[PDB]
Amino acid sequence: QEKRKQISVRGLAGVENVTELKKNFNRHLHFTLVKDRNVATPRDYYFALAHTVRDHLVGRWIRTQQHYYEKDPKRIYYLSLEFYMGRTLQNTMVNLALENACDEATYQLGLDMEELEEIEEDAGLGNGGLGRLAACFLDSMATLGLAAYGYGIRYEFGIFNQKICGGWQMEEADDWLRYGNPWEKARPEFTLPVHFYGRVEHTSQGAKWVDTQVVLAMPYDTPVPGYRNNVVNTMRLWSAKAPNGYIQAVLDRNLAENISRVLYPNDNFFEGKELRLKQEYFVVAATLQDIIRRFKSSKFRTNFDAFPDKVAIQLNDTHPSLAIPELMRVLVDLERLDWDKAWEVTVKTCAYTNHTVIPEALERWPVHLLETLLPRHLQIIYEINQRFLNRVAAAFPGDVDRLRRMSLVEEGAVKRINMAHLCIAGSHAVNGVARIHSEILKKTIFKDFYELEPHKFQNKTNGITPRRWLVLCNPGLAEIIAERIGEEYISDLDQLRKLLSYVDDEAFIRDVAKVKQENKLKFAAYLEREYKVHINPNSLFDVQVKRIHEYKRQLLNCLHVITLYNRIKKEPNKFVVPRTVMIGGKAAPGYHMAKMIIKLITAIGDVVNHDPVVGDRLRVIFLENYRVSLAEKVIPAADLSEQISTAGTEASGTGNMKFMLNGALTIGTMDGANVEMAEEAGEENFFIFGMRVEDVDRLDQRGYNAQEYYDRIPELRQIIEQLSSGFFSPKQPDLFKDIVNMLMHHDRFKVFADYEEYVKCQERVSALYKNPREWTRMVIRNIATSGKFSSDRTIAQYAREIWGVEPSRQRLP
Amino acid sequence: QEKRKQISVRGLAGVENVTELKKNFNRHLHFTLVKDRNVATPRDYYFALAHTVRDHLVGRWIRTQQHYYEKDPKRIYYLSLEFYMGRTLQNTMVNLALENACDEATYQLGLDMEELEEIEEDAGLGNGGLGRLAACFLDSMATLGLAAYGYGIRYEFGIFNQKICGGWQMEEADDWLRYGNPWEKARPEFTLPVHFYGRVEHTSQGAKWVDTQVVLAMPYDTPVPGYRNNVVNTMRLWSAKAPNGYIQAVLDRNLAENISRVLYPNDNFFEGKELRLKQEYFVVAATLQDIIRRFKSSKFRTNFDAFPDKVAIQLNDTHPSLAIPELMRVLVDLERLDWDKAWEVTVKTCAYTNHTVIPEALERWPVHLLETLLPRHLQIIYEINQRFLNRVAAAFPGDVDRLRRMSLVEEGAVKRINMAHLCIAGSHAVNGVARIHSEILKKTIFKDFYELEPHKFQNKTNGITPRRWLVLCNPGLAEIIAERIGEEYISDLDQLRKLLSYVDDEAFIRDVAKVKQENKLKFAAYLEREYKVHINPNSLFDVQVKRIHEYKRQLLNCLHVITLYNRIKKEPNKFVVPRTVMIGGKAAPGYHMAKMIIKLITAIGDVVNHDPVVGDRLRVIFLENYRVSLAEKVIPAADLSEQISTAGTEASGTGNMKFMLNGALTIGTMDGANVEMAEEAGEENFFIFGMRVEDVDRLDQRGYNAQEYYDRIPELRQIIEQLSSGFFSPKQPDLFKDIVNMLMHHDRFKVFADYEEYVKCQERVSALYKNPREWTRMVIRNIATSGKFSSDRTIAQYAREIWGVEPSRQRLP
Ligand SMILES: O=C1NC(=O)[C@@]2(N1)O[C@H](CO)[C@@H](O)[C@H](O)[C@H]2O
Ligand SMILES: O=C1NC(=O)[C@@]2(N1)O[C@H](CO)[C@@H](O)[C@H](O)[C@H]2O
Repeated sequence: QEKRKQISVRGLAGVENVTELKKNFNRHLHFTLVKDRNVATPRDYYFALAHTVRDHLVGRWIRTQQHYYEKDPKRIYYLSLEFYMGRTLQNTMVNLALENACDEATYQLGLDMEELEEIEEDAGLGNGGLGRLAACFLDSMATLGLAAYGYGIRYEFGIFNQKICGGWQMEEADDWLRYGNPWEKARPEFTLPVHFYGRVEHTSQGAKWVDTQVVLAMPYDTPVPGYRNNVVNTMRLWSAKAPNGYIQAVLDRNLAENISRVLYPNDNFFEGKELRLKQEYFVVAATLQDIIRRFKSSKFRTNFDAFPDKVAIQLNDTHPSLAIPELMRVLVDLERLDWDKAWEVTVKTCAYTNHTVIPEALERWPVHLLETLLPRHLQIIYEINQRFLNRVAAAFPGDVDRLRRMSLVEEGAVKRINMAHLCIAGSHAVNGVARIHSEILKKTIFKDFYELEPHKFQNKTNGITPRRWLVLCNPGLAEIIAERIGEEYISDLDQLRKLLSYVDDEAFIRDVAKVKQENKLKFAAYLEREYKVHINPNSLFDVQVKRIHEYKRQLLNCLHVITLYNRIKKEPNKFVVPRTVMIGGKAAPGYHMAKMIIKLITAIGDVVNHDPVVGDRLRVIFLENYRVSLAEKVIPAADLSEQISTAGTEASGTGNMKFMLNGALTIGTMDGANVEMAEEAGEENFFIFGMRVEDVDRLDQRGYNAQEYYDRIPELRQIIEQLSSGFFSPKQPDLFKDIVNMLMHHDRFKVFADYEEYVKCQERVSALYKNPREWTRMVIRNIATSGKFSSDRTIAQYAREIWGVEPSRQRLP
Repeated sequence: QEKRKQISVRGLAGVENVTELKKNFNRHLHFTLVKDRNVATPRDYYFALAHTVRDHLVGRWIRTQQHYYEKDPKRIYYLSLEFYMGRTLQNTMVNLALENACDEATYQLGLDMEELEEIEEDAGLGNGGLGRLAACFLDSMATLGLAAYGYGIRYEFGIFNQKICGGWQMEEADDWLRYGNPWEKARPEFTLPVHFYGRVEHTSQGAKWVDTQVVLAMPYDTPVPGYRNNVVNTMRLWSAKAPNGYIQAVLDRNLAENISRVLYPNDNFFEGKELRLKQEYFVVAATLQDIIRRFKSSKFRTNFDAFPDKVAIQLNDTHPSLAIPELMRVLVDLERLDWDKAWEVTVKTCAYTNHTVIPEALERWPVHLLETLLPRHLQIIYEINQRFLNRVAAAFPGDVDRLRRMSLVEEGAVKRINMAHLCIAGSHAVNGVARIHSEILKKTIFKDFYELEPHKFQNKTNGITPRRWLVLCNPGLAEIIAERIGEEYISDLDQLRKLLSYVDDEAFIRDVAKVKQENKLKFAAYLEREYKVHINPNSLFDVQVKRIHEYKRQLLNCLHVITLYNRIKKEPNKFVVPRTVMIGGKAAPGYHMAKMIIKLITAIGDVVNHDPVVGDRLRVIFLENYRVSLAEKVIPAADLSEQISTAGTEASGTGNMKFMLNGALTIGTMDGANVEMAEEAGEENFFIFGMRVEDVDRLDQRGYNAQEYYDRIPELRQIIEQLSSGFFSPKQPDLFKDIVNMLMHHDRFKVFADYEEYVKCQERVSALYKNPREWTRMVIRNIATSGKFSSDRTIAQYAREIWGVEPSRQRLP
């Protein structure tokens, strides 16, 4: 209670507030939960607290939304098929300044608030970085006072819960709604219809989309609180409902209700299932009906010319790209605008954000599927394509191959629509998510488009919210910073640059170190308690946590780990800096190599963790079920952050920024936002290694030959021979033959090309770690220059450079 | 507001209570609903009222349940696959004495409480009489202070909503949960597992049921308030949940969740679907786990001998009959009791109520299905059968045909288990639901069983609650009665016999008549408003409302209606008492003849209602979507109650009692509880006609020949010739050929045999109706002798004669 008390960033425990909070906790326990103190469990107490905390959002939510309707500012509609929100109780209390008051109120009731917070399920409606970016963006938009609306789908099952059984991943449905969600509000009264299939009738009123099947879209609205500004915006997620022999017809309502059943668990990989396309159109269609209704009730041919002055649609990836043709369908077929005026409006309303580089991560839907499911949309896409290729032909006359490359329609045995090209043609702005990625979009990936319309192309380096990713998850660090520079940095993170004044301050050096040690102790206690794994608290915590994907190269980290193990065995008496290497992350079901990688991590640990010569000098653990609530516990405890993707493959990364803000040093390639992070802190304060993008390209030009590296590096050959001969799988000697085959003959990500410099860089890490004072001084140089990586900076640049609206920190009454 | 005010039976509007109710309405509107007075609709105001009213049930619910756990009285478990509860807001306010206070509170807020009550959806978890009996029984059990628990299944879809399209029934899913159910409380924490399929392993610990598939049973608990006694019991309904490639496995969770999806819409007809058997075992299995847990936490080999002293299981029909073998399975396989002691306990715990006569309404499950789905239960049933047939053989030595007739196992191409015989063997009491039906169970249907164990056989004449079926639905009548004899009759209905003192009281005669006229005006306004049908308010309202079934003979009512029409056309100048004949009721989907009957009613109206000679002297309407909330509006408005089943087919009826309590006179056969109703009022005050059961049997003995009636009755022949030649279906002349064929050659219910006496009796009705004073005096003789038909009388006799517990009207603090 004592540290919680002491933490001034957690606010005040005013005596009347504490009294009111207690009263309301007991009121909810009785009237809402219908429980009594003799039978109540810790889960019942968590719900009573959550309902109490929620009541504090209500007046601000109704007043904020009423303010927008009165004032009529331009509205921002952020459309996304993922929102990885995490848990909400602590975030709500931080943003409303209720944390110490609730801590005191619950303490007076005989309860431990932190134990109650652990009952909450993450809302895990996203796969990883992109879903988590959308959640940091809704927080930043509310903190910056924008009239912003996140729109998505309410999946009944989010990303699966990962169990590890016999060292392998197993997927279990994440039934996050089992005990209810006290944060959302069902809005059945605002249910709207969404159409599928059918056919187009061309008459004298234009086209008519008829004979469709209807699925209803019921919205659930969740409040999104800004940081101490009394703004509460809304996330509206749509849930699928069947329209309004006999038994079997009732049971068959499940087919339409299956649209919102489960998140597709792919990360940087397009799976073209019809059910996903349905999910996409379902979000787009219901969402554009709200946009159009709100526009018509706003101010006021008069109306649609001003539509782009009052609406921005922000497409998160191409997942909601059908908003481009759906808006044209509504404006032309239903509102009766002429095509040209409708297209003018559509392009000024929409903007697209791209988050990938790999060709197989782009959405390319078969024309036959679009024809069957959304026949009027395919007509509209072909017309969009003919007018855009007419502009290409007039700008670059006679360049026939440019027409083929830029077309929305891709040739082949199955013709497809390239949804990225559709977004570029229909948006006034296109952006990537880190300077290197935005630049490669202009130079290579979409170079023809950039040449046609260079003003469309922008950069918006990603960021993370310093509320969840510093005040909530690492209050100790938040408090020692506040002790020196006040609290303003929480909503103005560039003020962390003031911490460079303390690089030679003995107390500050002391306290940064003390906070990291406390977080390592809290993490080790969580691991012993919840998963019964024991880790050495006096070891360097070396952490690689992110989805499992060949491009992120968890395998390169495996090679390093086995190198440390083999070096210890060769020279057992030689001192080495003790390490706890932790790797965690989910594999898409169906991505075989990623599943084998998880099994290799566990298998390495099975040998390494039981070798008496190694003892506690080296431990390798796989962290099960990596997810936002676990990132909040392990990132603050980390010493080394592994950001080792092959140069050119991580479009930005965001876990890299989380670690930098939480006092870890980074070992990484010049990839994604790592380049900007190293620029901000100074490259001498980062452990950059390996090929740069120019090097990777040179290797591709002459041909990547993994055998050359195997032949020239004895230590590498040793590990490959261990893997192949069954040293890490004695009961099934050929278990890892597929990983070896890939590494030796088909590695698109050049794991062996960075092995030598990776292992050398790791040694430099270890050498600095032996000097605690200078390790900590380099940490202070990182925390103090992490300010650019606030999502408030990123959202302020979307507002000013894309949406045309000015962000504000002015408090609402 | 004025009559509402004046109605003293509606309680007091205390000034502080009105103030508190208003405060709490606004609090719920803001914090619970997240609405504000500018956007709030009548639906939002209904929910704010419902949440306010619900808060008044909470303390009594927690205190009542705590009282049982402390005091440890014998607990009554009433198991039923149907609970036709209807709407709850008004019932809750009546039982808690909040009706005038809420009426005043809402009136001060500018709202009309009666309009808000109309927003509520009936909870229509039952088909008709049997489901509605279970709901009147839960009310009576709470009013009599019993520690009773109703246990059922929470169907997502209850009985379908009936639309009439082109004069035919159409079924629509009744999505009663769309806007939520504010009355229930989800209890996910108390979810339990239910097993299916698998196989039995016989070991040295006895049998072991292994390799099963699990479906979870999540309970939802709904409060059940007694009448002004502060008792609030619980209805617990179980909801199916799946246990704890990849996408398809998540979607396939729907298969297990389909167990609680929809009510089978059959009335007096067994459909042997596997999914229904699953529904049955799901209720039984989860329910017996609660019973056993509660017993073990109660008092205290010691334990199970006292099990029948602390538990009663009441089986509503054979639908939960699997409780007999499930209890033996739990006691023998899991608790390790020996078979004999377990059977002793099981028979003293269980009791069965039978509600049907027709052979096809009895449950007979294929042994192959039971073998596949519930292999240990089939083993147990065969053992139960062998020991029971050993008792039969020792009691009646050498009677081999008795063994075949009484066996639980029925022979044939498909062998089946007769669930009624299983209940009789495993229960200490068996009862029918009206004296004539209980007697036929002993004399014919289960005569061998009665001869073996005569002490098991009982009678429990059905009843209805006078709360919903008099105070709620007909406050005007409730008030004129209270004016004379106080309010005690509401929970002691035999006090209505005091009203026989007023058969010659001019004011009372005047006011009974005035109340009926007001109800007819309210009903006619509802019909004009909601369905846009116009009825003549100065006509005799002749009402037949009940499920559509050949045995209930809506067709006999059709023949009468056409007879009136044909008699008018023959002698147009002759005065006749104007009538509005209304028939309503649902047909099971799939029951062809019942669907054709609905179409014949509409078709008759299509001719009759547009004939200028008839004008407003005769109108015939089909009332769409007959359901508990509609019965509460039309029964109080009725003048004549049609209860015309063939003698011997309606086991009791309950709509007959509703009409008697609400001031209608009855035209009926000596069938079911009609016989007891006529006994109570005096046969001179009832319009009894037709064959008695002895007559029906004599006709069966010589052979029913419908042609004889056609040949001897000119007026009947005329109608049959109209039907056959297309007079009621000119565009499709042969439309009713199937109804004619059945009537003429395959009528199991002898419609033509009662035609002549039915039409004569109807004329006697009409003659009395021409003398308003003497019609009303005969109504007073009916209302005043309706007291035996209170469900409190019926439940007091179950408590004393079957459950061994004493009912009480003592108030809880
Ligand atoms: O498909 C993707 N999943 C991601 O996490 C991703 N693209 O988007 C993120 C948010 O822009 C990026 O930071 C990450 O580099 C990229 O892989
Ligand atoms: O299967 C049935 N449905 C009914 O309504 C029924 N049996 O049960 C009721 C309740 O006991 C009876 O009143 C009714 O006569 C009988 O048909």
